[PDB]
Amino acid sequence: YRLFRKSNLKPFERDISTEIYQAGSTPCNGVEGFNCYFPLQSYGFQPTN
Amino acid sequence: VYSSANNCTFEYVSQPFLMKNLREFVFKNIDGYFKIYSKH
Repeated sequence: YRLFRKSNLKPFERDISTEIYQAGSTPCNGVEGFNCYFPLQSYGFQPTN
Repeated sequence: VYSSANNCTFEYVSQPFLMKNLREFVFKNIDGYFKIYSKH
């Protein structure tokens, strides 16, 4: 699932990208850790869930 | 124009053909739907 992307999209529209969103405090354009974050996050789907 | 494309999602091919005038169109992309008008 898209980790985070700005605000509400319009109905029936997708979100595929590798844009490293700087949702955190600084406008970092790195990879992860703080600020600069990957736009997508994966679910922890296990049979134990 | 035909260039290095990528993971293509939609693809429709019309029937092949071989080819003073007006040709007026309309493009409408509303709620994810692309609408085309025409007149000759």
